[PDB]
Parts: sequence; C-alpha cells; structure tokens
Amino acid sequence: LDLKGSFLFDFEKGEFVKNADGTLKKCDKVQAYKQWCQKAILTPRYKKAAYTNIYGSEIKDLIASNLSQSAKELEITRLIKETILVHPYTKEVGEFSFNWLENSRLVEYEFDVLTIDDENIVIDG
Amino acid sequence: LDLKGSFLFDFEKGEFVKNADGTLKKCDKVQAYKQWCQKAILTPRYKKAAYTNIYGSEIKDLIASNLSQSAKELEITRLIKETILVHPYTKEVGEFSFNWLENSRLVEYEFDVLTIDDENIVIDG
Amino acid sequence: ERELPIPVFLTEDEDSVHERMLSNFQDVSTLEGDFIYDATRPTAEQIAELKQLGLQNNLKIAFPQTSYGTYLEWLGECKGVFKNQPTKATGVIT
Amino acid sequence: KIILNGKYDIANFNEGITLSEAIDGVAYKMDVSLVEPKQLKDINIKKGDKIILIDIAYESKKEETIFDGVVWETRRSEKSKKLTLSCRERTVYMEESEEQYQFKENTATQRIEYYCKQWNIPYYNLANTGKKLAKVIHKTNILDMIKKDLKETATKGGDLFRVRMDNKLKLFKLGTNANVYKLDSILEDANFTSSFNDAVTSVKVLGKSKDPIIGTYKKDADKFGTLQKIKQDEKIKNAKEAKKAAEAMFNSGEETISVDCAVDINRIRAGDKVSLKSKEYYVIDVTHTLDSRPKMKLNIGSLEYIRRKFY
Amino acid sequence: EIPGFYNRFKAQAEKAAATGLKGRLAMPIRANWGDVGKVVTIKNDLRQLKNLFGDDMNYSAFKLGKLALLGNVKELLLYRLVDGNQKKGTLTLKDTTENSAKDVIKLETKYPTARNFNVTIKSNLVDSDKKDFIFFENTKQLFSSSIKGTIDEIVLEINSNLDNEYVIATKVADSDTILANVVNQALEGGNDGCTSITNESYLKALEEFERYSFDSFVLDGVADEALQETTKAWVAKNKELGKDILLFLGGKTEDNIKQINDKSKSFNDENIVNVGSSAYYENIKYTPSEVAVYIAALSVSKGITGSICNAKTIFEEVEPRLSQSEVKECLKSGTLVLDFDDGDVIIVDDVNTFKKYVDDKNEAMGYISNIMFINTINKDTSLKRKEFVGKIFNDATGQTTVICALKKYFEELMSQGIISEFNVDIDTELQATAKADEFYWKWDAVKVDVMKKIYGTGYL
Amino acid sequence: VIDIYLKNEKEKIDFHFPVNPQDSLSIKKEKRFETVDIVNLGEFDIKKEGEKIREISFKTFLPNKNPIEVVAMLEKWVDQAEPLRLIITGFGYNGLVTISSFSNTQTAGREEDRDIEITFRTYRELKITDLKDNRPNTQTKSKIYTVKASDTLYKIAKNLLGKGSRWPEIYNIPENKKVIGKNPNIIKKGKLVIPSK
Amino acid sequence: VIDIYLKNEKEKIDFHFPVNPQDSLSIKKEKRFETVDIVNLGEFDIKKEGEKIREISFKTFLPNKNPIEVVAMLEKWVDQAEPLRLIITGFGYNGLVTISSFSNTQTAGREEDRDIEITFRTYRELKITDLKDNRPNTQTKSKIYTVKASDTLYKIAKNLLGKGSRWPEIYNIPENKKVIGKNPNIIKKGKLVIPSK
Repeated sequence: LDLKGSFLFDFEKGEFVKNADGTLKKCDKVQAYKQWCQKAILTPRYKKAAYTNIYGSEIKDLIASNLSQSAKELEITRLIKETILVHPYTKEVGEFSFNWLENSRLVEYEFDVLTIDDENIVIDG
Repeated sequence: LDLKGSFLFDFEKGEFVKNADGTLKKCDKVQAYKQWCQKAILTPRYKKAAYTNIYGSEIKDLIASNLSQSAKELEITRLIKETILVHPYTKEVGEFSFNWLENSRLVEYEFDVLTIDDENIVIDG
Repeated sequence: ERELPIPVFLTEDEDSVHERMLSNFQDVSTLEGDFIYDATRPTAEQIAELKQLGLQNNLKIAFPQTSYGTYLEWLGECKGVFKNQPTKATGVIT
Repeated sequence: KIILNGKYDIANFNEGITLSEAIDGVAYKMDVSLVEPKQLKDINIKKGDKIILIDIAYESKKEETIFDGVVWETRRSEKSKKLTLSCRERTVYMEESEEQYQFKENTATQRIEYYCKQWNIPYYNLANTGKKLAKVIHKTNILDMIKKDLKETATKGGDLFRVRMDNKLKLFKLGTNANVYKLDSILEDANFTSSFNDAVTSVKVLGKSKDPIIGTYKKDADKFGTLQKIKQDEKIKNAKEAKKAAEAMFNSGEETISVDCAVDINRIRAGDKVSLKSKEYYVIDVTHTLDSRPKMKLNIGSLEYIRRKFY
Repeated sequence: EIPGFYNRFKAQAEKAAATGLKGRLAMPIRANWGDVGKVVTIKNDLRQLKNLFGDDMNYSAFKLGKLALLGNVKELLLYRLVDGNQKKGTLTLKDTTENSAKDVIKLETKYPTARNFNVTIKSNLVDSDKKDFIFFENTKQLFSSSIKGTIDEIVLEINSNLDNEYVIATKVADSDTILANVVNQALEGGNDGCTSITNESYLKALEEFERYSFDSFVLDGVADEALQETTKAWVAKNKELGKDILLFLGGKTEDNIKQINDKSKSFNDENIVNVGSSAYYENIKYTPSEVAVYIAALSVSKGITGSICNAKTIFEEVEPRLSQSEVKECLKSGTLVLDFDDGDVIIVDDVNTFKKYVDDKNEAMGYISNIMFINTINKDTSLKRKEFVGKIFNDATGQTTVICALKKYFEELMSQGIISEFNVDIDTELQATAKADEFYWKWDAVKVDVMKKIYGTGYL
Repeated sequence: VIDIYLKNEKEKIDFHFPVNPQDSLSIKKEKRFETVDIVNLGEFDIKKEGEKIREISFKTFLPNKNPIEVVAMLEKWVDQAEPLRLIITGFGYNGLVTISSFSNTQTAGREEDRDIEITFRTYRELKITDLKDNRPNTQTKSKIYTVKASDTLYKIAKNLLGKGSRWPEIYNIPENKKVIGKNPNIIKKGKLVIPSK
Repeated sequence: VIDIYLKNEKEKIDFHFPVNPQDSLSIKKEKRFETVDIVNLGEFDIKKEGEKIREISFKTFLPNKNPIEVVAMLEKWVDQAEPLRLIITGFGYNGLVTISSFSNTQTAGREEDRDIEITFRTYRELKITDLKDNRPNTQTKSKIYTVKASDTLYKIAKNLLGKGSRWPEIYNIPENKKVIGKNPNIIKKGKLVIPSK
C-alpha cells in the first residue's frame, strides 16, 4: 500500500502551518489522509481543470437542483460516499444523519471508516 | 460522413436565390439539409420517376383515404417520420402534435432532431 | 500542403511530463488532490499545452512547405516571389 | 426442391439436404435424408443411383442443377422408416481407384488429361496450369495423384487449382468464381480467429536432388521471429524452384473466419472468392443445409494460409 | 387555399415556448420605434418585441426587452418613454404630367421614429404604364410592389400589402399619371423623441402604469437618485392603494462598493432591491441598473415556488469581483450581488434592501421570494375581495362562504407544495364592529423555503 | 413521502413518476457462493468475490405529459446504452440502473390511462499507489461547443474530451479546420467547434 | 375511440375489426442484453445492438362480412409471406406486422358469432455517403399492366419493376413479345403487358 504523509493546511486560516524553523509542518499518513478528504469534499467535480474526473464532489451543484428533501439527502449521501471512497485508505463511509434545523437550511453528519479500522481474525495452523 | 452543402431555393417564390454577381447563393450543410427535408416532404412517393422508392412521401394520397381521424394522425406521423429519416443527418423525428382547428381541416407540428443534436459522454482513461 | 513531421519531444504526453516531475518524490505523498500534486500538475499541464501548440505552430510556419499567410508571404519574399494582390471591381453606371 | 434420381421426383419425401464441401475434400458431398414409406420403398433406391438436385439459383433465379452425382451409400432405419443417403459427385470414384503411372517432366494439365484419357473420364477444356513438374512415379489414388501434382504446381509459383466434377471433369482455379458475394449483409454470426499455429517465417531448403541447391529465404524474421521450416523434397531440383517453393510457403499463421449465414447462397463452393466486410477471402469450406429454412455456414481464409496448409 | 397538402419549416427558436411562463413586469423603455405614451403587453416573443419596438441595440428598448425576455417573464408591460418633440417620418410624392409637379401622395411611418426609412420608385421595365414602388430602410430593401398609375390604387396598395407595418400612404390630390421616378428619398421630419429625456417624463409612465397591474417594476437602466426616490415614493403610494409593487434598482456605474452599501442602507424597504455588480453579455457591458432588469425578470419569472438564491444567470462576466469578506459586507447591507463561480455568474442569497432591522420574524422579509409570496397572496385576496365588497349579504352564511373560498384557495396553494401549514379563521375582534360593506378575517401560513446552505461534519 | 426520479443523462431529461409504485417495492440481495462437497466431509460453502446484478421491479399507472408520450419516452430509454439514475426517496435507493423490460397496458375502462409494469437492473461500468477509479463517469455535454473568450483548444479538449492532449482529434475534423484558423493555437470566441463522437 | 385496421397489400384489402379487443391491449419492450461475470468483480450487463421482435396479442369476437368469411380471410393471411400493416388508433401503434397464431371458437350459445384470439409479430425486412434504405417497400401492383398513351417500356420497367433497366425481362416473355411489336421501342396504348414475377 505504502501511503505517505503530507504537510498540514489549517483550513480555518487557509495557510500552511510552519514550524519556527520556517519549514512546513509535516504530518503523519492519517493526518494527510484527513486533510485530503476535507480538500476533496471542498473541491467541486469536473470544474477545476487540474484534476481528473475522479477527484472532487458535486455538492454545490445539488443546491440549485429541484429534487425533494429526502431525494437531496440520498444525493448528498451518494456524493460524499463516492467522493471519499476513491482514496485507497478508505474502507467504508456511512452512518449518515440529517437535521433540517430551519425550514430549508440543513446540517448533516457522516462517519468515515479507515482500512486500519478493520478487525482481523486470529488463527494459524 | 462528409455531407456537403447546396444552393438556396426560396420555396415562397419558387426560385433560386442568387447573389448580385449572378451566381446562386450557396448555403451551409445544415441549410441544404433543411431544404432537402422540405423538398422531400413536398415530393410525393412512387410518382416522380426521377427518384427511387426511398425518396418522397405519401401525405397527399392519405387525404382521399377513409381512415379515421386518429388513424390519419398515426399515418401522418409514420409518413413524415419515414420520409425524413432516410437522410443520414437525421437522428430522430418526433414530438408530433395535431390540432383539428375546423371540423375537418388540420394543423400539425413536428420536431426534427439532427445527428449534431446528440449529447456526448466526457471520459478518458 | 505536406504533412509536417514533428519531433517526439514536442508531442509529449501531459501524464508523461507529470510522471517525470513526480519521479523524484519518495517521502511525501503524490496522490491526486495532494499538495505536491497541486504544486506540480498545473505546471505539467501548461508545459504540455505550450509544447504541443506553440512550438509545433512555430515549426509549421518555419518552412514554406507548411507556412501560411504573412509567414508564407515572407518565405516567398526570401526568393523574391509575391502573391497576386486583389483589385476593385470597376465599370460604368448610368 | 427437385430431386430427380433416375426417373422419379423424391423431393416429396426429403426432410432435409446438406450440401457440404472442403477445399481438400474428396468430392462435393450431398447428404439428403428421406422418409421411406411404401411409395418410396417401391422404387428401391440402391447405391450407385444418380441424384440430380435442382433448385432456384441465387444468381439469375432460374432452376439450375446445383448438384449432379451418384448415391455412394444408403442407410435405412426400420423402426422409423427414414432412409438416409450420402451422395457424392464422381470424383469419389477417382479417390478409390488406385493405379501406378510413371511420368516424365511435364505440366499438371497434361497429366490430368492423360488420367482422364486412360480412365475414360469426360472433361471440359482444362486450364493450362503452366507450371512444369519434375519426373515422378505415383501409386496413390487418381485423385491423390491429381492433388499431388496440383500441390507441386502451387509450388513453383503456379496458381492454385482444384478439381471438381459436375457432369464432366473441370479444373477450377480458386480465385475465379463469377460473383464475389458479400456475406456481411446476412451475417448471423462470425468467428474471426487469428494465430501463429502454422506460421512460416523462414525455410531452409536442403535439396535431395542436384540442379547442391541449399539456401534460406527468411521473409519476416524481424517481426514474428524466425519460425523456420525445412523443405527437403526431391521434386525441387532447381534454384528458382527452391525460391518459388519458399515464397509459396510464408504466411502469418492461421487466419480464418468461421462465418454463419442466415441465408443460403446456393452457388457457393469450395475455393470460391467471397467477401466479408471490405476484405476478400477464399472459401476453405462450405456447408449448406437446405432444411425448411435455407441456411449456410462457411469457413474462409486468406490465400497465404491456404497455400501454406493445403498446398 | 386549395385542398391538398401544405408544409413549412421553422427554426426551433421560433417555437411557441411562451407556454408555462409566469409573472408580470413593467418598464418605461426608451424606444426608437413603436407606440408612444402608452403601455403595451408582450407575451415573451422576441419577434413581437422586434416588430413593436425595432432591433436597435443603442436604444434601451430592444436591449432591456431582450434581457427581460431572457428572464422568462410571462408578460412584459412596456411603455415608450419619450422626451416630446415627437414626429413621424413623412414624405410627399408628386405627379409627372403636371409641369408644376403636383403633390398627389403623402407617405408616413406607422409610428414616430428617427430611422432612415426611404422610398425608391423606378419605371417598370415590363410596362411603362406601371411603375415599381420599392420602400427601403437605409440601404436595405423592405418592401416592393408594382401598382396602377391612379393615385387611389397606389395609396390602397401601399396600405394593403403584408409588409407595410412600417409605412402608411395617404392621398394629397388626384392625378392621371404615375408618380415621378425617385431613388432613396428619406422620410424626413420624423423624430424618435429619445433625445435628452427629462426627469419629469418618467412620472407620466408611472401614472399610466398605475391603472394596470403587475408583479414588479424596474427602471429603464437609469441610476438617477431623484428618479429612484420618486419611484420609491410612488411604489409606497401604490402599496397604500393595495397594489403591492416590487421595485428593483441598480446603483450608478461609477459607484464603488461603499457607495452601493450606503445607498442600500439609506433605503431599506423590502419592496426595493439594489444591484451591486455590473455584468457583461454579448461582449457588451451592462451597468447595475441595466442588470436590474434581468434580475427583476428572473425574480418575477420564478414566481412563488422558485427562487434566485443560486440561479445561474445568463451573464458571462462580472465587475467588481468580490472576496468572501466583501460578499458578506454587501449581503449584510441588503445589496444583491452577482458572483462568478467556475465560468457561471450566479446570484447570491436572494436578498433585498431590507436588512437593517430583521428583529424577529422580520428576518424572512429580507429575501425577495418571501416578499413575492406575500404580495401574491395579498393580490389574490384582493381579487377575491372585489367580487364581494357590497355585493354579497353580510350574514353568517355569506361570511362562511367567503371563508370557504379563501380556505380552498390556500388548499390549492397547499397542492403546489408551497406551504407546510396554514390556518384561516374569523377575525372575532374586528368582526364585533364590521358592517355590510366589508368583512374582516385573519390568517397565517408557513411557507416552504428553498434549500440554501449545507453543513457537513465528517467524524473520522 | 415516496417519489421515484429517473435522471437520464445522454438525453438531459429528469423524469419524475406521477404515481407511486402501487402495492409494494422490493429488493433482493444474494451473496455469490457455490457449494463444494469434499469426500468424507460433505458440503461446504465458498464465497465468490464479486457482486450480483439485482433488480428492482414494480408497476404504476400513468394518469391523464400525456401517458402516450411518457410511454414512448421510456420505450426509447429502454434501448439506451448509457445508464439511468434511479432515486427512490422513502425506500432509500439511489444508484445507476438500466431498464430490462417495460410494458404498457390499456384497460376496458380508464382508456386514457396506461398501466405500467417496469423493471430495472443495477448498472456497473467496465473500465480498462493511486486513487481508485470507482466514480461513475455519467456526465454529458453537447456534441457542438461554442468557444468562450478564455478558452484554448487544449482547455476545450480537457473539459470536453478527457485527457486534454486529445485536441488534435478536435482540430483534424475538416469542419473544425475550416472554422478554426490554420494555427491551432489561435482561436476566437463564438465560433462553433465539434468534439469527436 | 379505439379501432384496429389491418391493411394488407399483396391482397388489396383493408380489414377493420368490427369489435374492440375485449379486456385489454398490451405491448412489451425488452432491451437486448446478456450478463457477463468477471472474476473477482461479479456480474455485468452488456447491451446488444439489435432490437427485439415483440408481439401484440388480444382476443375479439366477430358478430353476426359474415364471421366465417372473415375467419377464412384471416387464416389465408396467416400463410401470407408479405407483411400486414396494423394500425391501432387509441393505443397508438402503427407499423408492419405479421400474424403468428390465429384461432376461432364457437360457443354453446351465440353460435353465429366466432370468438377470435389473434397474435401479431413485428415485421422487419432483410435487404440482402448516401440515403439510408430504411423505407419499407410494401407497395403492390397488378401482375398485368395496360399500356397508357405516354408510357414507354423503360418507363413501365421503372414504375412497375424497379431499376428501369429491367425492361428486357418484360420484353423477353413470349406473350409480351407477341403483343408487342418486334421493335421494343415502339409500343401502343391498350395492349396488355405482363411484368415478371
């Protein structure tokens, strides 16, 4: 598999976190994976020409769509799941929850499950 | 495919449109295609010996027929569709509508769809 | 018009250029969407676009076998050949 | 549609007919299956009876004799009164009658004429194959001798010829059929098979007879590799003969199409030149089956592979 | 026509696509052509607009009408604003045989204008006893016909043929011989009246529009502060009369974001909208006032169900391009801002100028869709009112019938999925003193809003 | 609240079923396995790694678009090679599918209506460390493109044809060669360009 | 308003069904596909390019032409190789078909009537840049032609036999050689001429 790490990017500030030495703050495999997941979720699909069709999501395009509330919930689940699952490190993403707090303003939750979260059988002959 | 253009023929005047130079007004591929479609619709089938059986329609013969109103609607749809679709440039013809305005005097609409009107999938490996 | 042969370098693939760029990385991840990929991929894409369009156009206009327009006019001027110029229509009006 | 026999018309009894031929087959073969009630049993069809099948030809849509041969074998079932025939044209006689002949240097056409003259076989004006054959002594069947000298004629640059009987013996060149039919329009199913199974890229001739002729004539060694053979025939007694034999052996391996047609082109026969898609191929084998729905199946291949394998 | 088979062909653009549209809009357009000083209704047909007001892009008529039609408005109520000094192109043609060259025919354009309409008459080559009467618009031929030489037939033929929607003939005097041959004689003396429109002239258009009914009103691509204030007062007055008119405005071209926000804060009525960004279309720049036409058209076309919170506009480029902080500042200020996102110009958040208070449930009044919903309900309620004021007996049965009608109208609204819950009952407080000429009732409803934002949280 | 949306892509149509799927919706799942029986031990079950093509079938009626036009639309879609996107809200299904069988019926009464009985199949695409190619590629664009101001032919190739280096396929078309100048690098706004296939 | 018209061509008959098709009409459409299952991926669906032969079946009764003659007519048409044109007005079907199975029944009562149960098959012709040959060729003419004043034998050949150069097929028939003069170019009005086949 041999996945590798990356450098932190504080999305709150929109800038790379750098040590006092001036070098960018290196991060572990899982940290880089989480950063990539957030970036891919924030990246629209088919629109940023630097990427292939695999990368990105289509959540923003869904806002203008005319599908119903539950249809939009299913579309959000499908879009987030498809966007995340391209990464090899991903095992499963699910347990989606939704809360239409105001009349038409939504909050949704999801769980991402890693390949390392798998459970291994213990046996040998 | 390599379809080619033709010269305009103003069916309102029944004469070729010619430039001030005296040459006939050349037209694009799609314009010649539309001219051909109108001419084929206006050309009766099996009766003008210069053409094969493929070219022409049989709309005029249907007027004297004894079939009912809806049967005549279906016959008109079939005849126009068959007459138009022989051209390679045609993709689909349909969305037929009818309006028996007076007791037995009819107005009908149709849509012709070109090969260029098709929609193409965007993907490459 | 003769078909222009092109060097292999000028028709290089974008993915090949990006792979050549990314060959040196072995510690940091180079996955699509990663920051290294973000820094490197647009450079490779622009390199491929420029190399395929501009340089090949230069090669095309270089020689008279494939030049055109003002370029072909200049290459005719190299050996002193001018293209015939147009004239205004003339006549009499009553 | 019409099965003349000697006098009668047994087309009113046949469940089906299958006209089958191979490029190297013994004879044009018709296998007609019949029901055998009292009426058909009365005439007492025996082996050696002469069957003529007449059907509307594809070319001009006129009734023409598509098969003219002899009943080589009859098999009768008793519990179910189904008489089955397996008709053959009279080239089957030549494939069974053995004879020994000694021949000097001459062409294949002269040898075929000599065989027909000796055995009183009617024959049309035989095409001049042109190629000159070496002296040989033969013992195999008359059809075996004819096939052997035709193979030796294909070697040395001669055209590919095949012998078919009809009413009188005919020397049929392969690529000389009148109509080059196109099978793509009625293509029920096709099986394009390609291979290096019988590919020949090189050949090292080792002459057993003098003009010490020895050489190698590798043709596509760089591409497919040196797929080499050794041709060690006594009949090659010449340098040009060796070169032409080598050139009449190179091929890119087996390249055939197992074509299945939903409509029976009636006049197709082995060796005919037929088209599928833009390309043209020679009929290695054809198997018509004139059931209640006419149908045809074909096996076709390129000239190089056919020359390598069957010649 | 004779019995038989006849057929014609038309472009797909010429389909009657006007079916299914919604909403009504008004405009005091500057026009080079068409009727002057009156309101006219167009059914969203570009050819109809072209025929009624020409196709001159320099004039506001065709330009802003095309933008409005691109907004999918069901009906556009256009008024030809004019400066005065109105004149129609006119020309007089004269007789040959009279040595004095008697004037026998006067031609005139159908409507006032300043376009270069011209006439060319030449001897008919087939027969000198006739002549060819060709009429031009600039160098372009516009209509041709050959007529008998008598004056009355010439005038009748010029007024008869189909392609004479531009010019009308009139007889000055009678004569026996054909008109004199002439080439490209302009119909001089006309005037479109678009030169130096006065500020006061808009009030005539407003007063003429008062008699009509429409969902919204937008200015003629003019950002004069006096006109904006006058239209604000006019819309307020019409609201006092029960006509709920929604106003759309756009700041001046040179106004920066600061000026736009100051203007939006200065007047914060929910019935007013400010456009804060210029746009480009067909390589032509459009000022915020001009863009307000398209914004109003889209808002009106969306009607009740739809909204322009993230509608992808027809525009191709915007100016200025705002950062997220500037976007927040403008939207908080009540400014409506178009934003560029991946090759698409998209309106943001549907807001209006009402953003100062938002002290309650008044929060919902800051968005255009809610105001349109309220105004449409008020208009329907007024329409049902005017059938019964002083015309149905004010007993319990009549009041129950009116309540049933209102409840069924709200049930039709329910069927559209617009509303989640509604209630309409008797206003017992006001009913204690009501009389025959008027009845009082109360209602409230929960509108279903268009989804606007999504918040995700990935637990990892 | 249950709705059924069929979002076709090769034909930019989003069909919403006017009427719910009558009695019941049902979906089966069956794991891929096949028995193997060993001598003196008996049967054993061996999992197969792949997944199965499962169907969703129901039946509706189209009340008095007209039902005739809807039936024609669905019959046309039945022959479509590209997949349809089926979304069922209350049931919870969402994914690409394709129609195996479709049928309409007129009854003695209710002749305007058309009783429908349709079935679907789960769709899966055949493709020829790095990110997995799990995303379906179902996006469609018009076969004729209007060049914008900022566009370059490489950008058009990447946006509309994939790899980006596919631009000579666009250029080599004679219509494109005619509308475009002889220099591929220079292109103008407004002129129409035809992507291949 | 629903009617069923069977417009035969080889026999110039236009049969209109006296009675509507009882309980219901139905028509199925099924796309051509067949599963392929790949190792470690599972089943996939592959479209097949052709179209399917679909059937229209119903059942009527012929009340007291007589039902016997109508049944004989339809039984004769069942053996016809040439196609029949089926038009169903309210249902919306229109196209060439051919009868696969036909059956009549007499009941204990109503003995004059004949209960009918008929089935049809969609018909497609085997034809074994330029315009496509999509048009069906179902037009029929009498096997004997009466020569008109303006006719020429080439014109007769093109009108009545296709290519126009097929005139020697008409001339070479001995009856045509007898009625026509020995000069093929010269022909007279009124004389009968027999097209081949």
